[PDB]
Amino acid sequence: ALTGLTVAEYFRDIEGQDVLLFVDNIFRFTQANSEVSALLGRIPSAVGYQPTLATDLGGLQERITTTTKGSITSVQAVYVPADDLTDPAPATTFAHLDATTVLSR
Amino acid sequence: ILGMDELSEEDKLTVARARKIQRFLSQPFQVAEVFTGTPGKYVDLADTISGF
Amino acid sequence: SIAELGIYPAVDPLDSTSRMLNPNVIGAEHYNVARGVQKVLQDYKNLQDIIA
Amino acid sequence: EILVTGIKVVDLLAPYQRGGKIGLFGGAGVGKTVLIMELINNVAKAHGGFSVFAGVGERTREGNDLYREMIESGVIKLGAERGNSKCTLVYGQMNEPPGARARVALTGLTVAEYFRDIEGQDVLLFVDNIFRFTQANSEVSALLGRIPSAVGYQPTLATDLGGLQERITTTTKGSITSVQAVYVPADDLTDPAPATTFAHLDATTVLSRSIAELGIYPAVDPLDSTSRMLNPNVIGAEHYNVARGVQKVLQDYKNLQDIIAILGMDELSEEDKLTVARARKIQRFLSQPFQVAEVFTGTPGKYVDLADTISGFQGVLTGKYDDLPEMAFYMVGDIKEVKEKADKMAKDIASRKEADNKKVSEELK
Amino acid sequence: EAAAPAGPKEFTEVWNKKAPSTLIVPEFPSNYTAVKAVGEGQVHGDAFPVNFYTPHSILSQAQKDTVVLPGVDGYFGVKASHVPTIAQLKPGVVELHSGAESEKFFVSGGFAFVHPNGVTDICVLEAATLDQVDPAAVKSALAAASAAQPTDEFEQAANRAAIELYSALESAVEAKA
Amino acid sequence: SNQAVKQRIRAIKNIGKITKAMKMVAASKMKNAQIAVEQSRGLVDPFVRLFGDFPAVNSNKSVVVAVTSDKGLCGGLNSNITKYTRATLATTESEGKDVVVVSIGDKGRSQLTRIESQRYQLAIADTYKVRVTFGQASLIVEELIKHNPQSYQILFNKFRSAISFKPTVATILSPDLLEKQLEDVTGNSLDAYDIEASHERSDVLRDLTEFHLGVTLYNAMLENNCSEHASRMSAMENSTKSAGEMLGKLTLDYNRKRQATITTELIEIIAGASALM
Amino acid sequence: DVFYLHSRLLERAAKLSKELGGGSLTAFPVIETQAGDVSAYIATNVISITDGQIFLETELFYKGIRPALNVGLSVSRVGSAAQFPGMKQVAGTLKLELAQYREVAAFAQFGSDLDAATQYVLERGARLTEMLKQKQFAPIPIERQTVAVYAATKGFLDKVRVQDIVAAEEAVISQVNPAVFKILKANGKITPALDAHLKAELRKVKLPGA
Amino acid sequence: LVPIGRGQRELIIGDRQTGKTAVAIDAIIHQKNCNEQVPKAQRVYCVYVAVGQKRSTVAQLVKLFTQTGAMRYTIMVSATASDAAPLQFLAPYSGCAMAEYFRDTGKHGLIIYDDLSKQSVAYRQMSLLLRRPPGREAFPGDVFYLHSRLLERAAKLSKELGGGSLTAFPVIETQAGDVSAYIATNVISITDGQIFLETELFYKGIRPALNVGLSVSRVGSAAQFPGMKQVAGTLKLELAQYREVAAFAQFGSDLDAATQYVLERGARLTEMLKQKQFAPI
Amino acid sequence: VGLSVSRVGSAAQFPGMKQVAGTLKLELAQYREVAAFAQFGSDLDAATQYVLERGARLTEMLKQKQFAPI
Ligand SMILES: Nc1ncnc2c1ncn2[C@@H]1O[C@H](COP(=O)(O)OP(=O)(O)OP(=O)(O)O)[C@@H](O)[C@H]1O
Ligand SMILES: Nc1ncnc2c1ncn2[C@@H]1O[C@H](COP(=O)(O)OP(=O)(O)O)[C@@H](O)[C@H]1O
Ligand SMILES: [Mg+2]
Ligand SMILES: [Mg+2]
Repeated sequence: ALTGLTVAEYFRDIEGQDVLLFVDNIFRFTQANSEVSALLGRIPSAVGYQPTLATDLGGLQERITTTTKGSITSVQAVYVPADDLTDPAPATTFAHLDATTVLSR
Repeated sequence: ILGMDELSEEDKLTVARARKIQRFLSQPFQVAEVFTGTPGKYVDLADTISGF
Repeated sequence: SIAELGIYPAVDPLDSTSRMLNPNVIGAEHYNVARGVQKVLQDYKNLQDIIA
Repeated sequence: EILVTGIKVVDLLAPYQRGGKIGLFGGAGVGKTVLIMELINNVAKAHGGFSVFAGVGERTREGNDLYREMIESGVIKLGAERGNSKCTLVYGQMNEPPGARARVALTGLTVAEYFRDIEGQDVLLFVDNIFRFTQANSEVSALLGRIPSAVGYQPTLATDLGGLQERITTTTKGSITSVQAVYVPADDLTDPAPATTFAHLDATTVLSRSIAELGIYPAVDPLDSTSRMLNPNVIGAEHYNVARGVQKVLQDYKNLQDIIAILGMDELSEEDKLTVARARKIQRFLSQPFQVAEVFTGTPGKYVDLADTISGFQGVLTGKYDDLPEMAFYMVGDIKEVKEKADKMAKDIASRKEADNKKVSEELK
Repeated sequence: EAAAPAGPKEFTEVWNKKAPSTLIVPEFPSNYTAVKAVGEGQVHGDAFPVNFYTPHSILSQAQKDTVVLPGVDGYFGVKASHVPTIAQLKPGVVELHSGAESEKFFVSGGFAFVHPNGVTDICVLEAATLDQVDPAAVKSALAAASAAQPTDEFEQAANRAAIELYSALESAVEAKA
Repeated sequence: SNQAVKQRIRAIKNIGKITKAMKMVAASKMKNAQIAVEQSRGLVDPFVRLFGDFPAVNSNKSVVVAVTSDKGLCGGLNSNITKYTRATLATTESEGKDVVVVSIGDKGRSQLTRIESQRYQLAIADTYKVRVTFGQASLIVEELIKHNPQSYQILFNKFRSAISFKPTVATILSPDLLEKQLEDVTGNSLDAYDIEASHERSDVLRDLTEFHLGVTLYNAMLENNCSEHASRMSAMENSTKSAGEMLGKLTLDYNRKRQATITTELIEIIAGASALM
Repeated sequence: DVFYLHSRLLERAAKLSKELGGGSLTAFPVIETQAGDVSAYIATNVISITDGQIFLETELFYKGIRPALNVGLSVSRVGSAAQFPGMKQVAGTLKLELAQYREVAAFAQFGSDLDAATQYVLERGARLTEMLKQKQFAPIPIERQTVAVYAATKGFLDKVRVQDIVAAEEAVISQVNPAVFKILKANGKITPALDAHLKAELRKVKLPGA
Repeated sequence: LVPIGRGQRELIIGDRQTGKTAVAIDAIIHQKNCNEQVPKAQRVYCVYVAVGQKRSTVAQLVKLFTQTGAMRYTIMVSATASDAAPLQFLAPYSGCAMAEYFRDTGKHGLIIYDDLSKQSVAYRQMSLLLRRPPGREAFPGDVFYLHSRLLERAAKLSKELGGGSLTAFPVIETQAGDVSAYIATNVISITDGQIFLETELFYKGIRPALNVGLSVSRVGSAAQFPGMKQVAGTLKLELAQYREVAAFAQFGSDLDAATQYVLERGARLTEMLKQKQFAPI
Repeated sequence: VGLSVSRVGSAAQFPGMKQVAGTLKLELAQYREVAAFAQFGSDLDAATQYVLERGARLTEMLKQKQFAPI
């Protein structure tokens, strides 16, 4: 997802564009970063995520912004684990989110 | 539970107004026209507010 | 819950499972009685929500 | 022997022992500092002995409030009349590092133990948040290289607290009446720091959050507060049967609340409606205004004597006051005053307005 | 002879003195009917309002020009400004004419009031049209009712009611057009 | 303690579908009983314009009938007319008269005894089990004429719409025990009519007020039965909300316990691993 | 020591004594809550540290009542008996008429039966709730805030139903004489001279609900 | 309902202040009343082990046992809350060793371990400070073996070994009626019967607050009074019929008027099993 | 049937089965809210009944005996 940021940051900072970035399943970004903390021997936080969950997300989500050159807008898909909005992976994600688009059956 | 023509004419005025709002939120897409036939519609912002 | 009612042996008649409960092992007149008894006991548990 | 506190729910249901250990169990904002300042107001002036207030890990603003309000009460005298003071304060408040908060309860007892052992008299020890003793040792224990116990506490929680609480006793040479506030974390009474404290106390006054959200103050859970003084050979059979009868209708009302939420009161038997009518009445009657809460509630506080508590709740159990509405029982002193308040409620529903003019609002006078 | 000035309007004012003030007055069946008896009008010349009722149906409530009612003295007919009448009806045929077209209900008995404002209020229990009666089993039970008369004085009346009902039912299937 | 909270979500979810089934069971029973309560409304109209409407008469003997339900998820319908019973049973007594209190419906004997147990003498129940018919309402009326009062009081809930059920007192005077005695002012109000009966006018009015008793009783327990289904519908709507509000608080409480036991089992695993490493 | 993290921080917000200069520091910690659960760990830690709370309900925020102040749960006991003397006169009735409004709305929100006495409470309660909701980035002086609640706990607003009460407030605070805000500011409280002067100015304001 | 034979370990489990000590104290006080009437061979000598309690609570119990006269037969082994964690871990075993004197020499013992749940917390303290690696709720692995070692010493011996017996009463405190806890589930597996005491039954008036549907005696009626083996079997069944008919009339839906008879009689029977404290019958 | 999904979906359905199972899953979906009201048979709505009886016609259709695939 940082390789996706870097391609979208070139269009923002060099091309000067209004870029869309689709992070398909931002939860799987959280889930993968939670595995690499567990493999690096770090003590898991509350429910079982990495201790650096808010800075693993916030490191990615803060590069998606508007600068004076252009903009990156991110439409990122959100999975809610166990249909629990108070789970720390959506709750940390929803602090960054500026809109929700709920698609319904 | 009760019936369609049971409730008031103003509550039926919303039902007629909501159902043609609930329909009007639909839109054909330009990327979907290669398998749906209906051409795509880019709808501008002022035309969305004034249309609603 | 079977023991608290006084049925002894307190065997859960639905949760007890055997591999001898195939019709080609114990015959059809033992298999259909066992599957018939379990159907009436399962239906009663779906009605015991509304009886109580 | 009983310690009369002037509080209705305390003196009825979980009465305090005069040389015993008393714990007020609370969950962050339910009212165990207002209750412990009310016991300082009611008990500690008619006690006639020395008091020690050990403030362990609580607010420094509250340490300044108690200190200033004891100077204007004459409990603390400054200057050359210092020897006529009745209270000594030991403060280890919540800005202190965790070593100071882990030991300031011990230097509050040492002042209380000197008056018990050497001076040989009756002390009142008020320890605000003895949980903060346990929590400060739990901040330290991680760095002493210990394997942590259950929820995350020290392995030595029960013996650290046990070694402190066993010093706070009444001996054969003197007495310590100890009231301790016990914080419960995240409103969890099964948390091991509240759960270990329960065995160390003669009277536990458990303050609930749901009782406080119904506006009932003191927010005492009547079916979770317990004394060892609730014994018919200690308080008498008239007191004991009222307390057990009050608890019986409050318990049977709690058994009904699942149906009253779903089906409503229309589906109850009228035998059970008399339960819900009575148990809503005594639930309001257990609340009372405090003389330390008048400065923010406006209502003046009521000391209710024990004889007025017992007779008042006995009337509601026998049925002598089923006439009165359930809001007449709310925030009143004794059963004389629910009749004083029910008369006012009836009178108001008649006289509400007709204040147009010929009052002091003339534009020239 | 006028000891109790009752009524719906009087009951409201006195019930505010004995009941709680929370409760509003109970309703009354006078608050649900708009048609009265002594209230002047409601004839309109030729066709007069006929309220032919049962417990289980409202069989007519529009206006007719004549009603042949089967009274206990005999069949009488009602025109628009008829005399006020409380008529107990035999088992017989109520004929509702509107003009050239007429509908013929056979009723079991039950009163018919003509009110002073020209409103006819037929009030019977079972009002079968003769189209849904069969003429076979009427005498199959009438022959049985012509045979079984014991000394039961309660069945003295119930068999008498059995005979006179089928006998009028015999005679009123014969003359149909 | 994570299965006790999970089995309560078992309870409240089954209740919230029982009470939504009973909401629409009562909703379909409200509609097919509205087609019977509108047909029956006609026949009460001639007897209230022939005999009038006189609730407050000074009867010597009265029979008051509070017709209630049989099943009791009605929502305070059987209590509002038990409350409206004594509101009219204290009102119309100005002289110390006999009153026989009757209840139609099994939920009436359990609530009228709470107010008048010394005047409660009859209990009709099992009425609405198959249906309500006029022959059934006739037999209930003939048991009410065994006692002969001077007046009858019928207390029932008038089914106006699915929302409002304004209760009614419907009064029937005994044929000349008070009935002609209240019309005869400067003549008579009944003497306008030409009586076409077999026997006397005092004899046809004996026939005519029993028929007026059986009609307004048949309407009463048909107005009340359709008012019962429409208050059970509003009661079983208020309990599916209460079983959805409770289910929502339990699911928030379950998710908090679900998150807490995953943290607790993980801290137990890391502590056991750090004790070995 | 996550309690000591916050407790040693918020303890520095003090009012100093006069030999230390008399200076002060007032703190506003913000705690985000998950699904309204106030009994979480960090939330209950800061409740044990701070002097009061301002609970902001999600359900009142969705109804448009903004600021969504949960009145039954929001406390300030150190700041009460330190507030505006004019506001302390009029808000005792405001807290009470809202205390009855929550208590009466606890009994019957759906139309079982409506008393005339309780529909005075739902008429006055919805009056004061629309009174207290204000819009963002425009804070009101305390003298314009006392008058607006004086115009609501008393009469002067019962004509407007519930809808134009937001427009009745600038109908009140702009049409009264702006000297009446100067005397209320400089005295601090509502003197009986200013009391019936302000009754007089509130009878000659023209209200949008007519 | 839950009768206890000689040589049977029986758990008294419940929440705090539900009457678990009062059941245990009344067993000790009643043995004094029975020891004055029986021959010398069948007299029960009680041992009360008080683990982790207050010292004031223990001094109230030896005051009660001296006043009742029960102290003539009672040993009071006291490991209070200020004692070292190895003194509270070891006090059940030291009291059982004093109680096994009577079992081994043909006499009858009665050991009461008041809060075995406080012994396990003191054993967790030593295990975690000896750096043994923790398990469930930080308890050591061998905490089942901690209590099964102790409770299996309550035996009824052969007539070759004297015929003596030792009857154990472990006391376990639960947290919110949570018998699914780690130490509580260990001891329910060890002991024969179980006397479950409830909080909502306690405040309803039913005290001794015995949950009759959850309380077992695995010895059963083989070791109960024959004058109640024929009487209480009616009482066990009529209370079993009392329970479900009280769950439905909690709602107030309908009445059968033949299930109302079993709701009337069991309400006498529930009221029959109530008892005052410190007066064993 | 409410919880068993297939993200591939009906693009790998047998055609012919796709014609008739597309309305099978709909008639069973409407049946699932109408199910557990089937203990009210004496109390009926007659359009709720048609989805109730057809919903039981279809769950009885999908039963099979093992080791005999079709
Ligand atoms: N059978 C009883 N009848 C009346 N009161 C009782 C009875 N049993 C206990 N009590 C009272 O209830 C209180 C709690 O009893 P007890 O001390 O025996 O509980 P416990 O289970 O030992 O609690 P803990 O050990 O947790 O303090 C005691 O004060 C006692 O006076
Ligand atoms: N007896 C009481 N009467 C009125 N209000 C009370 C009472 N007890 C508590 N409160 C309210 O609840 C708050 C709890 O404060 P405090 O007693 O300091 O809580 P804690 O238990 O956390 O120390 C008080 O500020 C007060 O607003
Ligand atoms: Mg405090
Ligand atoms: Mg104990």
